[PDB]
Amino acid sequence: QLFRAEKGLRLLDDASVPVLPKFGDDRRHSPEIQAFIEQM
Amino acid sequence: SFIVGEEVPVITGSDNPFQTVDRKEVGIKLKVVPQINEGNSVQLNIEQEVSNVLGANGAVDVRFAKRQLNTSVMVQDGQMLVLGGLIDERALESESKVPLLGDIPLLGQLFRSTSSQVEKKNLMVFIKPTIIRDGVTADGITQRKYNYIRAE
Amino acid sequence: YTKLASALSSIQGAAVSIAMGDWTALINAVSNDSSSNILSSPSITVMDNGEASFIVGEEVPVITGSDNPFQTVDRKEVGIKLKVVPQINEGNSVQLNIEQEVSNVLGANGAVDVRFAKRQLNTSVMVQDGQMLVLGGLIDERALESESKVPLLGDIPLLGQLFRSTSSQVEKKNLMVFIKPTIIRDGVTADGITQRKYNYIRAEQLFRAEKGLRLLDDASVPVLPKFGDDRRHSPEIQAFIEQM
Amino acid sequence: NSLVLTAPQDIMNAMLEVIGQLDIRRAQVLIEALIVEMAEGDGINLGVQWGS
Amino acid sequence: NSLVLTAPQDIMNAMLEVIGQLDIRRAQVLIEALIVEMAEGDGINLGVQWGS
Amino acid sequence: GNNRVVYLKYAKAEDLVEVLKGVSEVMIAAHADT
Amino acid sequence: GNNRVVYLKYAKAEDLVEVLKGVSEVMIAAHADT
Repeated sequence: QLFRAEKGLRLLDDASVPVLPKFGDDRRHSPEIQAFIEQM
Repeated sequence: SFIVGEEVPVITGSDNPFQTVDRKEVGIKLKVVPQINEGNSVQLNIEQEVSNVLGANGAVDVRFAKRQLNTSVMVQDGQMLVLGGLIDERALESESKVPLLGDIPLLGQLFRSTSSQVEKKNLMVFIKPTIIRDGVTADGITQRKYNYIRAE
Repeated sequence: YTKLASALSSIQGAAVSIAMGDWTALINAVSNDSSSNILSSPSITVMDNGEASFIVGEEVPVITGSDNPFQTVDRKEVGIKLKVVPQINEGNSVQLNIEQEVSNVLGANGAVDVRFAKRQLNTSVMVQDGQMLVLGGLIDERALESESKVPLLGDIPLLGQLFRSTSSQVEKKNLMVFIKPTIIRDGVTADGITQRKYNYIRAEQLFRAEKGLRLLDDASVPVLPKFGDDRRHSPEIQAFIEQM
Repeated sequence: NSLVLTAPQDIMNAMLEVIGQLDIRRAQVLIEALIVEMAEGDGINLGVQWGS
Repeated sequence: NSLVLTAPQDIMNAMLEVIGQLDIRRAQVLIEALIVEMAEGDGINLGVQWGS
Repeated sequence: GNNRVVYLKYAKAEDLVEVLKGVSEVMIAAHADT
Repeated sequence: GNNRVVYLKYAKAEDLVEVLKGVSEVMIAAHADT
């Protein structure tokens, strides 16, 4: 999945590719939502 | 038992001389049996469902979109517990091109056809009990809901 | 134009005709590429020694003994399905009886009725309190080659491509299923898990409310209240009730 | 909604105690469910075709 | 949700001990499944035909 | 101690009732919820 | 030692119950899960 995310979507965002979290880490927000919640 | 929805006939053994039609329920449905301990905890047996009617695309009869949770849990007096949910992600890519002409650094777009798709879905269900033991608590809850509706 | 329309209906890629005097050369060439990536995560909360069922999907009628005087129709379930019975030992291990399924509807190509694409795992395992175990999976690889040529003319070092037809195909598939239990014994653990999931959903909703509706009010987006706060009126109704 | 009981004194007293213990008020529960659904989707198509 | 029990003292005490041992709280389990699917495909076709 | 209640870790009580009926012969009962 | 529990390596207990019923005649039971 990480290799597929390196060569992202042809005509879309490269961060929309589903990638599993690190082993035993659980889900995290996308960078845009993370920045939005950090600003708030 | 709680239902807000529709009653729909379906075929169970289908002009026609005898169709064997049965009427089913779709909508928002909640069946619950509570059991309060001697203190401040409630054990719940729950059947929860959200379902609607979709037209048949190649089936003999209409289809139902269905989301159902059947379980039994323990919750505190006025706290919330998560019953279940679903996280779905999907990415699709497709390309058709002329073998050698479609890789030219600039003029190759004239010999290509590309499609990309991304879909995300998030579903979650929560439940919350509240114990009413006296008339004042019930009066407070009823007054809250009544005043909300009346203010609208 | 009927025959020409039928001839060009199935063509994908380049099919180019060159006339050179009572002789036509048709060149066909195409390259295809496809990728797919799917992640799914169903979850359910149960009590010890209790059964739990989870379905997100569809209810489809099928023929079981098919105008028609009597069809003998039965309605079946397709979708993402999870049936689980847990058993906690006295400590920190859970024995699980699991039926897991992902299934959808495919149209019949030569069958009497519709078909179901189906992936199902039925088993029983032991997992630790908060660890992950692999239940099953599939690795599939496939390569296909095909060639048709004129016997001796198709082996000329350079001019032989004019007397050949070649097809090649490669397909790869990877499927995997994992499961993970978590024991809730007190109210604080359940509160933490519920708060995590609730705050995730609410953060997504608040972000969507920042970039409101394209041509409507930005406050009409549904946003969950704060954890343990219950419903409140919209600002217009709040101002109206404050004035009154 | 009445019970008619006939029995000697001791059985009568025991039965009355049992009835008094089982004839009590039950509490009530208000149960609220919350269903949240969110969906997002994005797609792009781009191509060039040549014909004669 | 009540039990009505009638018995002599010794059987009564034994039954009360058994009830007290069986009337306890059960823990809960949150169960999460994870389904991963990946597919890839590639093909090429090339040919020349002659006609008259 | 004429009566005991045993909490099982790995087995199922309904399974063990049939096995222990012969050995006991004495009453054996299973509570499935616990 | 009036009771024993024997863990089988290669055979199936349900199979051996029928065979040993005659030889024992005494109670023989099989636990399939273990």
